[PDB]
Amino acid sequence: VSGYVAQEKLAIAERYLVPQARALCGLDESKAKLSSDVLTLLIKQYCRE
Amino acid sequence: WLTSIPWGKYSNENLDLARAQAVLEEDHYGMEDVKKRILEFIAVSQLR
Repeated sequence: VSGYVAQEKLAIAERYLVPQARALCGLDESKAKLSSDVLTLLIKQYCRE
Repeated sequence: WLTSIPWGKYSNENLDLARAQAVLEEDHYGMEDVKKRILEFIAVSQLR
C-alpha cells in the first residue's frame, strides 16, 4: 500500500471519515455540515503526513 | 469475589449543566480551559 496525494485525502475524508466520527459523537448529519472547503484547508495546512 | 462486582448497578448521574457550573467554580481557581472542555463533555453526553 502507498501513501495519498494531497487532493486525494479530500475524497477519502468526505465519505469514509466524517460520517464515521459523526456516528461516534452521536450527531446526525442534519446539524453538523462540513463543506469541502474547510477540509481542503485542514489538510493543506494543519497536518503534513 | 464474583458476586460482589456490580453488573448493572448504575450510579445516577446529574446531567444539568447548571449544577456542574457551580461545583466546578467551587473548588479550583482559574485553569479555565480544562473547565471548558469538561463542561463540553457533559454537554455532549447529555444529548446522546
